[PDB]
Amino acid sequence: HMRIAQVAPLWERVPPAYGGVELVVSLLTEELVKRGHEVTLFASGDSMTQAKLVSTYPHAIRLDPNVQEYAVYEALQLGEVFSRANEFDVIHSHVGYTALPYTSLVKTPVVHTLHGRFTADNERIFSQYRNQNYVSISHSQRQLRELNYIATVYNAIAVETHHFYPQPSDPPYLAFLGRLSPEKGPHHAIEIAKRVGIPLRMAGKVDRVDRDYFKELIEPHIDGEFIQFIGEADHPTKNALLGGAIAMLFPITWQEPFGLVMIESMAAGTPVVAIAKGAAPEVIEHGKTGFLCHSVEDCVAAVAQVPQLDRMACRDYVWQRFSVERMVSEYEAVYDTVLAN
Amino acid sequence: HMRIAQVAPLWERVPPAYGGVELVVSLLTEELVKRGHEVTLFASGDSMTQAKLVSTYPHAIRLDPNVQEYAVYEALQLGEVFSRANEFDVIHSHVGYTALPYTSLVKTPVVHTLHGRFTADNERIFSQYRNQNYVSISHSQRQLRELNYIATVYNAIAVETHHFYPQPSDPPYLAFLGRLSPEKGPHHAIEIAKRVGIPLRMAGKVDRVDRDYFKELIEPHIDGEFIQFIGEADHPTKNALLGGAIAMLFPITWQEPFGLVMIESMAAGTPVVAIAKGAAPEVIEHGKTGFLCHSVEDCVAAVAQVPQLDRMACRDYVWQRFSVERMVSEYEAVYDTVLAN
Ligand SMILES: O=c1ccn([C@@H]2O[C@H](COP(=O)(O)OP(=O)(O)O)[C@@H](O)[C@H]2O)c(=O)[nH]1
Ligand SMILES: O=c1ccn([C@@H]2O[C@H](COP(=O)(O)OP(=O)(O)O)[C@@H](O)[C@H]2O)c(=O)[nH]1
Repeated sequence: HMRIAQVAPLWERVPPAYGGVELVVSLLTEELVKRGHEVTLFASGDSMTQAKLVSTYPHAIRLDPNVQEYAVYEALQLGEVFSRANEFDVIHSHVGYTALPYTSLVKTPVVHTLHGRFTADNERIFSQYRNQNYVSISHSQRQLRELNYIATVYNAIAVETHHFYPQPSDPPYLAFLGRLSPEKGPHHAIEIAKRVGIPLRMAGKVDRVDRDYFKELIEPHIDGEFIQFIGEADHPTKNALLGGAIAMLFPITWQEPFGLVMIESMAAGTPVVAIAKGAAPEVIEHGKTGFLCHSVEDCVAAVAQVPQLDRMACRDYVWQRFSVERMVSEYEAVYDTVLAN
Repeated sequence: HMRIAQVAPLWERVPPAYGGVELVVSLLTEELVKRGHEVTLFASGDSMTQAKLVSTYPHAIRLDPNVQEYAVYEALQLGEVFSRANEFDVIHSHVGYTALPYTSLVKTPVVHTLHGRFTADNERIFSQYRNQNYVSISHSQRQLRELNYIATVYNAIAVETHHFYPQPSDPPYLAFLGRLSPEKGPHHAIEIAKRVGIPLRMAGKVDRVDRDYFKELIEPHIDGEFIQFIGEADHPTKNALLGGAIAMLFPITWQEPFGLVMIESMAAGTPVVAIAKGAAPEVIEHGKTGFLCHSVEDCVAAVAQVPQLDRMACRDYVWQRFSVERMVSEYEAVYDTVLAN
């Protein structure tokens, strides 16, 4: 019954392979349409949606090599969004802090879903716009506390679009799936697999800022066989990568906002061995769907106990707690509260 | 008799050493205050101004190591400027395309000085906002054609604050002054000085991105005595550098928007050997204040015929075309035209 704008990042298509945010914007957008709202989606032109697509460039920016200046396109899109404020009852921003100053200039209310970590720089602008409507994606993300949080709304995935692997592959292997940043601890993953004796199949994006970290600290240990790299996985690849593993290693070293790869692994039937930072304690059910750990050697021990976990319970777990219909109903509750203020 | 906002980039102080845009904004601002206008400067908090300073962070960002997210402070500053839009008769913006969509959300008219080069990427946003008030800083910069160009206002310097050097230093040397980027061609400047056999005395800034370029193509040549660097120079230093040389080399491989170092050299008495790209043909009068060349070896030959040029005429020329009085009077004409529409 409402007019809703969905403002998606433009890096990835609303996504073929890497890209958490645009995946969540997609599932939210399509479900809001099925529920009878009038939705406009602001994303790349290749985006697939039953909503009205407003696009400022025909291709997602990252995997296009003819485009580089991201900020040009963020400004175009912010332009197309807020020059149309009166066409919507609620504006759902997923693009982060650049949307904050526009919001004080139109009268249509705006919901900001926090998709990244709070930093020493970005706390400065968030604190300045502390009264705008925020949704966190985990309780641990909220490191400000000073902001007007409307709710925590946990992320979700389309569980049914992940094949379920009742039993891991043979020959046995461990999976790493994520961007090759020090924040995701893939250096720790090679450690863990070498220590415990089970090969590792890694996968993920390597982008500039991290190219030094890769070339120096990952590249020399991939030598095929025990450490295989694969290199950035699309949906069917990563489903088979995770489902086939006995455990997905998640040795993060940073205040992880949510960690969608954890719920994607459990949906395939594969529990997660994670370092207990950021949102991992909220997502993993220690002893049931994986193990919360505080060191590499905690992780190595957890891998030795994973065979005793029920793989089918890991999938059930994501249906209960991280399903799409829950997330969209919680966002619909946020829109109601915002609109009634 | 006008309330005028000046919105400066935040990378440099409105500038101790490197910084072209922020120097020009400074000169425009201070003079607009003397002519009686009521000016607000939006710049870093260490900026020195007789206008009202509204700052979003106490120090310039490039040489601050506790700041790593320029967009945060940019988005903050655009917020401060346009939320106060009706405190001003006109907003003079120097921060590029990120102000274009804001301009559609306020009634107060905006003037954009274009300080950079058109790219395949930024033409997409300027084209979307072609009816806005643009000032180009050279004629060769105007590569779009479809835009509402109010005027060309060439940049200026405070000629009097530059010591004039009637004779170059003996033994001779050549000068380079600029950021150590491929666009500025300091690799060419080294080549030219080696073929010519006069020593090079360089100076400038290495932002990262140019870091591998400096290490591979510049660093190996500066080790010796014949090339000298003393990196990143303040005003007394750069003046003495330029004034001492027989000629400043300006071997650009870019569509240079303007090129302040050329008028800074000419003011000290030093003519310019320049590659005839971007704004170079408009700023240099070939055969009088320098030479326009098409190649490296062109510059080698032209260095030989530099002593025939009249050093006082180089300073006369900057007073005649690139003085501050000219530039501010021309900018007031632009405010007048914008308000009358
Ligand atoms: O090679 C890869 C690496 C990652 N992803 C996906 O991109 C998202 C990563 O988001 P996540 O929440 O795990 O962490 P983030 O990178 O956003 O901090 C997940 O859907 C991954 O399945 C992918 O498709 N291919
Ligand atoms: O070590 C340096 C290098 C450059 N500059 C100044 O930085 C400005 C650069 O402006 P220009 O148009 O020449 O180059 P760009 O703005 O395109 O970087 C000029 O005032 C230079 O005098 C400086 O003070 N010190």
